[PDB]
Amino acid sequence: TYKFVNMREPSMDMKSVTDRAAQTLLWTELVRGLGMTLSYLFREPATINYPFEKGPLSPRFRGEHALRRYPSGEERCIACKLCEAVCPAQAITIEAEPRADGSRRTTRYDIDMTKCIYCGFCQEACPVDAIVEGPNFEFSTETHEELLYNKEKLLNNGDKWEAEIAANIQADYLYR
Amino acid sequence: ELVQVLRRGLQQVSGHGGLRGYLRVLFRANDVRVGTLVGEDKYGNKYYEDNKQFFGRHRWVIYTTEMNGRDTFWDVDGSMVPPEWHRWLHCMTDDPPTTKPPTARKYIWTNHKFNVSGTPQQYVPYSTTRKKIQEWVPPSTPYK
Amino acid sequence: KVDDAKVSPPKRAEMKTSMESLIHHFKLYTEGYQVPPGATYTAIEAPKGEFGVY
Amino acid sequence: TRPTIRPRNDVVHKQLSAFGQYVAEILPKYVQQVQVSCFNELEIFIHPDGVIPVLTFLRDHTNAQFKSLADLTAVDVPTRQNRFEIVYNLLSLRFNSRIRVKTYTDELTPIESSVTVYKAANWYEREIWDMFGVFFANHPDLRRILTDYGFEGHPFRKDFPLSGYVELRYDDEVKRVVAEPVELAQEFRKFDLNSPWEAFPAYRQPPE
Amino acid sequence: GVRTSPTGEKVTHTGQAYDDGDYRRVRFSDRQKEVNENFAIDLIAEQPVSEVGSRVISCDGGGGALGHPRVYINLDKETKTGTCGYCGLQFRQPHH
Amino acid sequence: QLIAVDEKLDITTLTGVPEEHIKTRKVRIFVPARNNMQSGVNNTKKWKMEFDTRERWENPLMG
Amino acid sequence: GTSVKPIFSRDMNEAKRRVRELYRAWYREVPNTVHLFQLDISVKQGRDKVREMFMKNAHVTDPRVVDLLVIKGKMELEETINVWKQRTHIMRFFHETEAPRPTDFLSKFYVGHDP
Amino acid sequence: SRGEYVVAKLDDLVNWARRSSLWPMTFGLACCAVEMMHMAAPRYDMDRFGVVFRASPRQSDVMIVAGTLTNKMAPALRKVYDQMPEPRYVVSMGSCANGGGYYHYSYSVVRGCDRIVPVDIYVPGCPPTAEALLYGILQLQRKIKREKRLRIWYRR
Amino acid sequence: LHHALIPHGKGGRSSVSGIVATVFGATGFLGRYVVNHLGRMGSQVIVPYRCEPYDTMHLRPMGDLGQIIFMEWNGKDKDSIRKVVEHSNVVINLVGREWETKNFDFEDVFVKIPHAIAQVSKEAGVEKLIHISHLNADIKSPSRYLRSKAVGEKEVRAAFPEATIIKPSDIFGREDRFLNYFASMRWFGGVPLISLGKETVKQPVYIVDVSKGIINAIKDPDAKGKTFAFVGPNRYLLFDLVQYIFAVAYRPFLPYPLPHFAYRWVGRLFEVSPFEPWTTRDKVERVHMSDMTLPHLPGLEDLGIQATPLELKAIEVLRRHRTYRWLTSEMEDVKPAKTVNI
Ligand SMILES: CCCCCCCCCCCCCCCCC[C@@H](O)O[C@H](CO[C@H](O)CCCCCCCCCCCCCCC)COP(=O)(O)OCC[N+](C)(C)C
Ligand SMILES: CCCCCCCC/C=C\CCCCCCCC(=O)O[C@H](COC(=O)CCCCCCC/C=C/CCCCCCCC)COP(=O)(O)OCCN
Ligand SMILES: NC(=O)C1=CN([C@@H]2O[C@H](COP(=O)(O)OP(=O)(O)OC[C@H]3O[C@@H](n4cnc5c(N)ncnc54)[C@H](OP(=O)(O)O)[C@@H]3O)[C@@H](O)[C@H]2O)C=CC1
Ligand SMILES: CCCCCCCCCCC1=C(C)C(=O)C(OC)=C(OC)C1=O
Ligand code: SF4
Ligand code: SF4
Ligand code: SF4
Ligand SMILES: [Zn+2]
Repeated sequence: TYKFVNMREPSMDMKSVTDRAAQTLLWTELVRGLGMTLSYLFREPATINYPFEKGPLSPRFRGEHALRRYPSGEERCIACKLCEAVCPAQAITIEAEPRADGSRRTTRYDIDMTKCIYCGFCQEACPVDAIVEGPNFEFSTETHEELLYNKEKLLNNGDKWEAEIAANIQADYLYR
Repeated sequence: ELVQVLRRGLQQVSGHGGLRGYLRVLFRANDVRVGTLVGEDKYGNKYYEDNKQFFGRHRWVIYTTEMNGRDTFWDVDGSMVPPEWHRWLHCMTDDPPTTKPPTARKYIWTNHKFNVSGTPQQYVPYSTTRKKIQEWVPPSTPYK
Repeated sequence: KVDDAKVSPPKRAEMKTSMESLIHHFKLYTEGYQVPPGATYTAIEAPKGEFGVY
Repeated sequence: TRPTIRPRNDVVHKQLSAFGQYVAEILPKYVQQVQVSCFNELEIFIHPDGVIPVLTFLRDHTNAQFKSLADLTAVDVPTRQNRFEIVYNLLSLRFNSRIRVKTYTDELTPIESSVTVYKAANWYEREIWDMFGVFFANHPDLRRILTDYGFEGHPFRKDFPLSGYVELRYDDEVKRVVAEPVELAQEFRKFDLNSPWEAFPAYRQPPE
Repeated sequence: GVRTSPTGEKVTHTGQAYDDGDYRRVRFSDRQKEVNENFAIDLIAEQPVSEVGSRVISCDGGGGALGHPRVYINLDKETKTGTCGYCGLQFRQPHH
Repeated sequence: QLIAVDEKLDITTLTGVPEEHIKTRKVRIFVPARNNMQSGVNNTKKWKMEFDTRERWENPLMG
Repeated sequence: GTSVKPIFSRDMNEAKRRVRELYRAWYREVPNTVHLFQLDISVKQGRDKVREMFMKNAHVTDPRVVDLLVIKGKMELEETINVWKQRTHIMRFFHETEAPRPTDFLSKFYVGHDP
Repeated sequence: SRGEYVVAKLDDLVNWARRSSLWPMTFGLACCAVEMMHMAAPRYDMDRFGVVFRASPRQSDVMIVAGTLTNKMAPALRKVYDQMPEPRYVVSMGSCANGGGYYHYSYSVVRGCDRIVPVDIYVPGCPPTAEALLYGILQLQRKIKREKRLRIWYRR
Repeated sequence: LHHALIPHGKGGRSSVSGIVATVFGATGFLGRYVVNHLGRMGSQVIVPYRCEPYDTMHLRPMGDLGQIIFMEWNGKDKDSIRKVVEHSNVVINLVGREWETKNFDFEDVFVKIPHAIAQVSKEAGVEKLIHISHLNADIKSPSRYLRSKAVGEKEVRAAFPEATIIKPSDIFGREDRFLNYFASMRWFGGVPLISLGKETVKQPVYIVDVSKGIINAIKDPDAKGKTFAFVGPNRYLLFDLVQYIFAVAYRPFLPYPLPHFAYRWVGRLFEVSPFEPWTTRDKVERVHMSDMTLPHLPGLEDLGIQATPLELKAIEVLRRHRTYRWLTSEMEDVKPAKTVNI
């Protein structure tokens, strides 16, 4: 089923011909466009007052990365390297070894934020909810080197954003 | 209805603590609306709400004039919002951290820090692994 | 998603409870699923025209 | 079967097999093979000399009317003596059908240009020449389409490295962008992902 | 459990610190070194051992689906406690 | 009609490979050995071409 | 008979003729390229570089390979005449930001492990 | 001294004028530029900050690199950066611009625009949201506010 | 050799050369070329800067990530020098003005600053020190610039006995004050030359040659305590050199003689500019002295460098000074100048 977009003919009676001549000579449709813009002039603008007001986000929002902890303070990461294997951009670099108490923990965990595509595949692949994409998006830097995160930086991000991260995970985990 | 809107403007002038507060908020936020106070930060940021505004303008923050180490009377940024009020302000939830406080943990930062790029506190990356190849140390004593 | 855990990953609650779900999550996020040999040309009416993948 | 399995369509399968037999009967000089896949896609493997005739017959015949050239591309299989596999995908609006035609070539044997059959082929052929190195004879304007000016080699060949051989940077001594041999601060990490257990018995090959 | 190297550089939880003769220290001049102060090994050492009256215990990290895959730990050895390979919590049968 | 060239095939000048990467390099042609950790033999079917291993070093930043 | 389809040339003589035509075209082009691109090199340097590029492939004996080389050279010349190339693409033939890599055994031994 | 005070005030005036009138070039490459369009859209309205797009490099102050820089494109980007009168600034936006991103290991992609032009601000994201790019613009404004050209000239 | 400082790689941008260098005066003419050559092979370069950071931006794309580190320094404060030379095995000194400011005279920038840098480098354990002097440096010179240069190299050799002193002669390049100076002198109609420039001989040297010589001196083990003279392959009478400069720029050459006192008065008149002077009395002095001949000193050829003639690189500097009508003229058009070569 289909319809035609430009297959209408104009009536050739004196009424319609005179109306079209008046349209040509007195510019009625141009005045209609002016009226449309004038109508938009008196409407309330859609602008928000950033940075004092912010656009709405969701619990699923994928922002800055963070490494999380158990409530005891122990790191959730077990150096399984699933996030490294799944990363479409090869942004994750991991090295591991047994800890002094024999625990499976990372020694190196770097994420190249200038390689990252922010897809969220790493937190899907993680089996212990260790690495997440946090709610933060305002972390622009002045040098390239500041965007090459190591384990300490990501652990600090987790320690700093855990209050919001846990709430977002609590709000979203029943869909996952 | 003109007198009504003019009286509303006078009310906005008077509800900011007089003329000086009106000018302070006008030159600090380019906005002079008055809303219901929701809460205040330990750093001094105040959060206001007005459900009669359209989505996006119904929640806003008046930033503090002095965070951790810098003066933020003019130099403010969105990185000054702590995570709980960050979740409230971005409409990820409908509940302020006053009525719904976050879960307390012993490893969570008690003091929020803003974006420290361009400052001596900026993050400098480094390799966190140990040396891999160990070199042979020659003896310190003569051999003859 | 298709109820076939050899193509689609199981739910995170199942992966943390069942051995098969954990094995399939691990193998789907490390190796991925194998696709049987063959070639296809698939096209859709994308907003800009016919968009196709060979 | 049921819910998780893709349903079959035997009607389209029989129709495509019949039309493949039809085409093979009409052009025995070039048609070497005909195939219909499980998801009802008809493929015709031809001799390289028959590119212009067969395609023309598929475009102009009353019972074929494959008026649209959807896509033309190449596949590189280094294990074959004829390295490059030239693939034409055609759409017929009159019969609401799709067909595929496949031929072969090596590095030094040109393939006849198809622009006189389908104008849409023009850029497509250029792209093949740019990406695989297949020369098309009698192409009205054959040159690189996708690569940089002066680029050496054909990147879509399997033996071409992923990051290439040269990279670009601005140099202040000469005040210009220059090309230098590639050096990577982090090398691309090769992953061995294939399982050592066979997945699909239906495709098992004779043990030779 | 942070610790300072003989030069004043903080030693991270991975035990990494530049030698006195390493030039890379110049990357921290006029700037700082990012070290996380919450050493997970000490924090997990501070956790008390859980007494349980069964030979086999179950651990999932707490929170149900928000923890780790559920594992079962054998407690037949009275010499040492049973540790979770995921979260590091320790369990033990009553003795003494 | 054909031209009947009588020389061995050589396409080196047409591939854009630098000279250093043609003459110096050594390729290994081999059927990969079975991974001793597993019993499957599906990775021992085809032949593989690989190049000789060159120098890898540590990046001064990020190691 | 090896059953080989030609590209342009039946045998080697026509291949050398096509090579000579392309060389004439490049030799004519060089001064115009030096003028238009505002190059700091001389015309003699450009013609020497063209000669070096032609002599790089002097060992080829297959007429089809020579034919394809002439096709690629024609593509390069057409790119240069229409000013599709920029000054950077033109001067990439000269490698001025690259240090001279030594060829003797001892210098290679000193710098690293590459043969 | 009086001269130090005068040069400080003049620095303040010039820095305020330069950061309060930022005119980026009409320049975008890929998906990231779409988010740039959303930063000029009515919801965010970058024009309200004094930020106006202008097509000519001669009449532009900022270069926002929004998209993947390829080898074929690098000389053009360098050319239109050089034709920008000074003082000029460069904002790198998105993963491809910052370090190559999803195409870092490609044979035809420049691994970060800082190999071609100096960069003042790096905005992470694939793509960064319009709010993220606005935050980067305000950070660049602060960085301009920190400039001390006339003080440095006076102390010479 | 401290394993982290062992060369690795192919010698490119991402390679490791084993050089950690602090380049004082890296934001100037020679400094940018030196930093570029250090960063090409993968060195760690420390840039001490006193200017506004906007003036260092062009040095950023010259190295891989983390390979160039910018730090503030003060010439009169030894703590800044120590901070910027703590971890370097090479210290290059390129500090110097062609005029005197109200805070730094020639003794401040050619004697005091080099001496403080050298002493701090010696106490910090720095292995190599490259110091730049002038070929015409002379204790009994009519130029204060050169007297200060001679005193400064004496003090530098005193403080750092193993230092390498490099004495170039009127470096010419894209951002020089040698070819651009004479080319810009076209704005005053006629070209004033003392004695018509017939009693002055110049031996200018290319900028890339000087930078490559510095790099090779860093990498050469026998050049520890030597003194080098970096000169070009040809010697020109000043009149012929300026005539050739105007010929390459396609500008009408109108030379006239000016008395020495009148030209000194003109230089003093131009010295009053609070900004960078157009010319100075010291500049007028230095332009009209014949370049010294020091055959006893090693040159660029001792560092494996063939000096580039002026006739090969003059167009890349002087094409900017042409009108639209002559922009596309070739390099071999303009009749190489006559040389007084022994
Ligand atoms: C007379 C003709 C010749 C001269 C032409 C010039 C005419 C006069 C120029 C008028 C100057 C007015 C500019 C002052 C406006 C600044 C407002 C205030 O905001 O500035 C703050 C601080 O002020 C600045 O630091 C200094 C600006 C003024 C400089 C000092 C005055 C110097 C006047 C000297 C005049 C001499 C002219 C030349 C004579 C020949 C910085 O705040 P800012 O971060 O932005 O805003 C944050 C945005 N938020 C609020 C939305 C979050
Ligand atoms: C009893 C004897 C009295 C004497 C006779 C007097 C009677 C006169 C009656 C006729 C008067 C007509 C006046 C109009 C003059 C030109 C109008 C016209 O016909 O031109 C239009 C075109 O005019 C336009 O469309 C204008 C385009 C640009 C529009 C710009 C903005 C529109 C104006 C906004 C409001 C204008 C306000 C004007 C007053 C300002 C205050 C001074 C024709 O163009 P087309 O439709 O393409 O057809 C051509 C082929 N047949
Ligand atoms: N130019 C030539 O023809 C040859 C050069 N000379 C010598 O070669 C050296 C470098 O040459 P060139 O690059 O042309 O000189 P430049 O004038 O171009 O560079 C001067 C450098 O020294 C710094 N500098 C100057 N004064 C001070 C100061 N008081 N405190 C801190 N830093 C200062 C400048 O920093 P800032 O940008 O902040 O001002 C700048 O980085 C110089 O020592 C020069 O004397 C040797 C023979 C001639
Ligand atoms: C004034 C209205 C806002 C205009 C924003 C100009 C953005 C300039 C980027 C150029 C560009 C344009 C114009 C554009 O239309 C487009 O879509 C195909 C792009 O790809 C994302 C672009 O990069
Ligand atoms: S978000 Fe995607 S690209 Fe980024 S680190 Fe995770 S898996 Fe890699
Ligand atoms: S973050 Fe998660 S997926 Fe990645 S290594 Fe750690 S435990 Fe494994
Ligand atoms: S960073 Fe991501 S969104 Fe931006 S241009 Fe690259 S691929 Fe597109
Ligand atoms: Zn557990």
